[PDB]
Amino acid sequence: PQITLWQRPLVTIKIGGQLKEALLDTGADDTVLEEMSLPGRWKPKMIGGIGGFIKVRQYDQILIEICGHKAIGTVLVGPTPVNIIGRNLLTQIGCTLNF
Amino acid sequence: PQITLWQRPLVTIKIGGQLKEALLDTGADDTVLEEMSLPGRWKPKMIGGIGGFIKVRQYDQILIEICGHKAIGTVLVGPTPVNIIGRNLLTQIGCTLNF
Ligand SMILES: CC(C)CN(C[C@@H](O)[C@H](Cc1cc(F)cc(F)c1)NC(=O)O[C@H]1[C@H]2CO[C@H]3OC[C@@H]1[C@H]3C2)S(=O)(=O)c1ccc2nc(NC3CC3)sc2c1
Repeated sequence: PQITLWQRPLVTIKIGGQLKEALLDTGADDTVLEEMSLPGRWKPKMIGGIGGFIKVRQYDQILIEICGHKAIGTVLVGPTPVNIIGRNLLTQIGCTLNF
Repeated sequence: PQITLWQRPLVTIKIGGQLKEALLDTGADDTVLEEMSLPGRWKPKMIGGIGGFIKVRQYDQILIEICGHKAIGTVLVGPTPVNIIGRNLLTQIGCTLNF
């Protein structure tokens, strides 16, 4: 699809057998999802944003389907206020910025 | 231009007579710039992100040239770690997401 930016670019994702909505975020290097139940091993990590830092759990090689496109990569799980799809996955679905 | 997302989508902007670099950010509702000297009158505001909140000064009807495109609108100024061009200005330069 082509997505204009008059509203938030929200998309439906499927991850770990659950359905969620997430923001396509070109300003995010990594993908960060709200607290959710994800199978497998994870490694502790701290990431920084506009207001300071949060601790997250890093899961690698996680399959996500983003608006019908499959991708595999790293997902961070923690107290983000919104689910964010970052550039590590945006590149895999072929997403580009155009103006 | 068409911008792919293997690197941060950084762009050169001119605002308040100064040249800066800023991140094209589809996950940002509003435009937030690092501390900088802007001429107008401002209004205190508080915005939320990944790690909490920061206090910013809001300036309205500020002219910004973004990769050669002119836009006018609200700019928030404060302790963000990165200059962020948000959707209030991305829509004015015709920016879309495509995949
Ligand atoms: C969290 C998003 C949902 C919102 N944000 C934009 C994201 O694009 C940030 C951009 C950013 C990049 C940085 F490098 C550093 C930063 F400080 C900020 N991305 C990020 O936090 O990424 C982080 C983490 C994610 O992976 C890596 O990539 C970068 C790092 C890192 C770990 S925002 O900044 O908080 C924002 C902007 C405008 C705005 N307008 C408002 N208006 C009111 C509602 C009416 S609310 C509001 C909120």
